[PDB]
Amino acid sequence: HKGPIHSLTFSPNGRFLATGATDGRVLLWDIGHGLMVGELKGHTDTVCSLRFSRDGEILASGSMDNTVRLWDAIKAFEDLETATGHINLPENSQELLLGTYMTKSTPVVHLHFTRRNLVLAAGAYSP
Amino acid sequence: WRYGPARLWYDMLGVPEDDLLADENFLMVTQLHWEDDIIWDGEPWYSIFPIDNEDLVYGRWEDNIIWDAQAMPRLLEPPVLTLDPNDENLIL
Amino acid sequence: LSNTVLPSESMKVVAESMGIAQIQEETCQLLTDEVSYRIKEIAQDALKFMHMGKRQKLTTSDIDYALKLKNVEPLYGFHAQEFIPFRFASGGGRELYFYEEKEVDLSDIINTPLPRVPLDVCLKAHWLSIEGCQPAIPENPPPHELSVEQQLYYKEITEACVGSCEAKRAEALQSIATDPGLYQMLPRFSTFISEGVRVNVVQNNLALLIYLMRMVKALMDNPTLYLEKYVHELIPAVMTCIVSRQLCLRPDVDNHWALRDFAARLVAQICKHFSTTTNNIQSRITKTFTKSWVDEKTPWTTRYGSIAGLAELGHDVIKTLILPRLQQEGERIRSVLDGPVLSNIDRIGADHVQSLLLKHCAPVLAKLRPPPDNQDAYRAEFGSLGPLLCSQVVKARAQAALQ
Amino acid sequence: SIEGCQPAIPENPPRLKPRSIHELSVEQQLYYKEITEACVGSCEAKRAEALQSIATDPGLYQMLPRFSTFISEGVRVNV
Amino acid sequence: PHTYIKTPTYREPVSDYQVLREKAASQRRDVERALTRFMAKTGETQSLFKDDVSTFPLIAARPFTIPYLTALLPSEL
Repeated sequence: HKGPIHSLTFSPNGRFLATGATDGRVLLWDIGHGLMVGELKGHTDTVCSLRFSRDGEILASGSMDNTVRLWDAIKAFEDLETATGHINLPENSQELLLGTYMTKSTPVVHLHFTRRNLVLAAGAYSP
Repeated sequence: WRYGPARLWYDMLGVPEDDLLADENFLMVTQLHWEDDIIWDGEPWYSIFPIDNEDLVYGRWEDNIIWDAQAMPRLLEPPVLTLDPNDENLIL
Repeated sequence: LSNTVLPSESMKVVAESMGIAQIQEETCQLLTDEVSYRIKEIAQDALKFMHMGKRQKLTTSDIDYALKLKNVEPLYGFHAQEFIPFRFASGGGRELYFYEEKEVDLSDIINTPLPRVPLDVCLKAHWLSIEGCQPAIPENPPPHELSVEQQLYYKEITEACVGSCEAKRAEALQSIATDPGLYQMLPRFSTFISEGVRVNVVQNNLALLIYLMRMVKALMDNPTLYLEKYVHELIPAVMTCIVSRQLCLRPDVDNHWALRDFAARLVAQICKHFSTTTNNIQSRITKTFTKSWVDEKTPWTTRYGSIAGLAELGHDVIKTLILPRLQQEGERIRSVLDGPVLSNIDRIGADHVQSLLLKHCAPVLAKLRPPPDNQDAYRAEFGSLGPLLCSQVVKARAQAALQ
Repeated sequence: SIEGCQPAIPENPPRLKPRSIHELSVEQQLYYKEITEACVGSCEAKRAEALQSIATDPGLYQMLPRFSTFISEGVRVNV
Repeated sequence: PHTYIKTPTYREPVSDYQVLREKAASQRRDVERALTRFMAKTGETQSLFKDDVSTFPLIAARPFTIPYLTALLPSEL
């Protein structure tokens, strides 16, 4: 990262881990081999909320940019099973991003998936 | 000027602003047939103004034209209109 | 870029509030790299209450939570609604800034109008996205100068020649050609045309260039307006339509060839009506065409444009410009009759150049040769120009019979 | 030299903006008017000098378009 | 004088209020006539006389959905 990490989440199968910092960036890591397997660079302000899905389908990320973006937790994680230390990451944040979902002047402090994959949030509406 | 003349092109652009080579061959006498020129009583008004337009006389218009589209000395530019008064008999 | 600290001359001023008369410059440097070090440690720890308590504003209760964290005594009186005022004092050599605090009678704070009572925190639920895009509920985000008469006339006439339909275009060109008072709108039309022909380099639109050349041809037919003062703008636009190389978006199927001979006829008219010996329009147009034609490395499209303009100028021009370089036809037929490279575009342009050359050089051969012309084609280059000349003599005989 | 300038006698070798100034001078324009009004031959001595003046003025270039146009236009409306 | 004389004079401007009023009036009348004939020819047209499009063409009356907005509102302000 290039800023203080303010959000963390685990993928529900246990293989992965996603962080977020004040630079407005979500970095996906692999726990089994400590390599950054992705980089999600859509946001603008501090990503203060991160949550995967309930089965691991999508990744949701709310920030102080007043957005709730839904990424793809399948297209970025197709290394499931190197001896080099690198994975040769391209830039692919148009085939990973799915929605933008601006909110009315309110940051997204919390993100939550129910037992049915239904996103909840938490506002603190500040005009 | 974005709202000035040629605005439609600016709107489409989306710009954010606002020995045969010798002159003797090209001499008028060589290219002009005198008998055709004579009226011979058969049925003027050129350069009536004492000063001919300076822009045509001293302007390097040939340089503005680009022979090759692929290679251009100057890349596409806003080219904002000068809006400088010209001609005579203008109301203002 | 560098480590920024408070100025060393700000510590001499502070040391005289204390009573210290003379403080040396190595002591002042020792003071200001410590106090600017402790400012950066409370600037960055106030930012940890601005981020963890999600605020993005850095209120003054963030610094007071960080001074409480560094054990240092709090700063009293910075939660009231104030701002940043400063008052300059000029003086007789001592320049400074101060506060200029004000007073208020005590009974005018006991009898102030009270603000309204605050509300308690409550919750509100609303849909942000319903299986797709956001709903349109109000909790979401919402999603010298031309007179007006001639400004409207300029707008309608220019937007009629952009290509929505052909009939409005024909009526707009018949307006431009046949109205009496279109002066005071001639510089706008010249600017529009020249910039629109320039905008062909970003988008190689053949159709809009044909429309702009028909706009110039309509501007020339107006008897009332005199284009002498604005011809220096319209000459290089028509020249750009003649001698540029990519006039097409799909080079193979677009007939850039017609915008070539149409603009060549246009420039022959523009140097018939306006060439004066003070102007030197025609000599300067022939010189550009000539040094574009005689010079090698030029593409077949721009050579086609050069030959087309030179051959529309007249008969004596093709006598003294085209006819010396008739041997160049052999260099052309090098790449036409002969060559495995067949599926390139250098064949359609070459035999277009050939057809234009022999069509225009057939009456020139009919003017300066014998009437028989038995093996003039064999004497000619490739023996084809001579066949065209025989056809031209036959056509002239037919015209004489018609007369 | 006349106060620094060499004369051209035959004993010598060689949005509001201001209006344009004619390259031809008002002495030159008055000279053109006098020479053309003398060359229409009201008086013969006037013609003959004006003809000699045309025949040996060194600075008669840069006035020559207006003389050629006056000749050409004249013959066509004079036939 | 021709030997060494140069008169850098300006150009006599037009201060005739009569001909300036005439020029501005006739140019305004001609541009509004050209505009109205162009707009009557490229749209629906009416006519005071039977089959009269060349001489006196009228732009046809179109109804507005909200007519007070085009009536009462000022356009130059």
